[PDB]
Amino acid sequence: GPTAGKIFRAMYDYMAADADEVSFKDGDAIINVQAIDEGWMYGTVQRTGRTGMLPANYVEAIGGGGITTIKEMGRSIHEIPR
Amino acid sequence: IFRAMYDYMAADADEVSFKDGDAIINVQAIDEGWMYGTVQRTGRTGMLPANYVEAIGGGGITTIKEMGRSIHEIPR
Amino acid sequence: GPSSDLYLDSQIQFTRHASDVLLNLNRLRSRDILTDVVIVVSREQFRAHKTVLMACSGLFYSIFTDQLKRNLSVINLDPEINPEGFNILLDFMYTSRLNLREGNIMAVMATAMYLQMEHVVDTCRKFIKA
Amino acid sequence: LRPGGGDSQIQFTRHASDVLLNLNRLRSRDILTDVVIVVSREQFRAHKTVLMACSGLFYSIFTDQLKRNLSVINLDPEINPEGFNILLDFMYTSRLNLREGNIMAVMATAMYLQMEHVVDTCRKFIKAS
Ligand code: NA
Repeated sequence: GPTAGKIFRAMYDYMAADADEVSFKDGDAIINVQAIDEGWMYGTVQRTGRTGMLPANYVEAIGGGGITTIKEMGRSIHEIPR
Repeated sequence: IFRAMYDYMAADADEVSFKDGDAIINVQAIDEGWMYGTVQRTGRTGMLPANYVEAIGGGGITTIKEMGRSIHEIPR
Repeated sequence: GPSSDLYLDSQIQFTRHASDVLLNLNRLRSRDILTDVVIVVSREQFRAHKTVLMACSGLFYSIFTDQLKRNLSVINLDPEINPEGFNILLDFMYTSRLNLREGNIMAVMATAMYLQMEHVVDTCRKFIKA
Repeated sequence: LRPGGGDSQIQFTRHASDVLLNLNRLRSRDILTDVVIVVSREQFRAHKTVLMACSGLFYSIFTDQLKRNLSVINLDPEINPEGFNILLDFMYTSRLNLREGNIMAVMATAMYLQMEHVVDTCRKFIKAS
């Protein structure tokens, strides 16, 4: 069945420093990530379709299960007698 | 006011139907078997059997629910 | 083996926990357990927990965080304070219920003003004009 | 609206939660805390009244005539401090913060503290029945 996943999103603007890097803007989806290693990742900026190397410290991961709140309405603790 | 003690289904259009626990208001005795009043939940007014309702005694205290903050907040 | 029946971060919020705690604090007060202060109001004495008093009252918060009164297990209120009004407010602190029998609203409001319990004062203002 | 005569009771529906929040604020600021609980390498400041309100074990300790005035209590050596911290936070916030990696420790600590309703809630969380 479907599972909780995680995606990657740029946090800051970046201009590529070489032909193997890609430029992106704050908020860009970074998709089909092939690897993350030592401050660099290889991925596709979805808005432009360009694929290459990105500085990993410019992108954040979003997703997973989060923290789910469950409500319990029963008595929580012992009652001290009167 | 009066409170219904049982469910009742109107037998004709001049009777009212109601459920156990309904409040019946503006009540009037027609005879010692029958009353005329309004079912507050539905707004319907008509005849109902007297033995199906009980008068609620007066003089109770009033309970008021206050949902706002009750006390000062101690800062962190 | 049999089925484990185990579900392969959660926050469980106990919606009546705070009211259960406060009830038990009032049960402790009724049995005089861990009470650490007596409040003296004219000829009348009321034992309580400092932490509950300071949670509810600006006046008691100032008293129990005043370094000069750190050692005090007896607190004397101003002689103008009505002990019946104080008892009503103390019961409110420990129960969430403010008892307003006929004719008592001004004494309760005045007690709440002295105790610097402004949300209670505001509720009394609404009450008295309705 | 109300009659000009007669008696009234105002019920403050969020008072208890407002009190508990203020008790937690006093704890966070170390105001009127009167006990330290030691759990392996870790120490936790608290108010005895809140502990007694929430735990059968602490209720028994602090109503014992010859233990009421202890100010430092070591728990048994198997007690896990992460579990204890989670339970202490619950006492002061009504929120029991669980992970699959620490739910067993929370449950074991709640059993030790005699917090049976919390144990019961943990049982339901872990296992269908
Ligand atoms: Na600690």
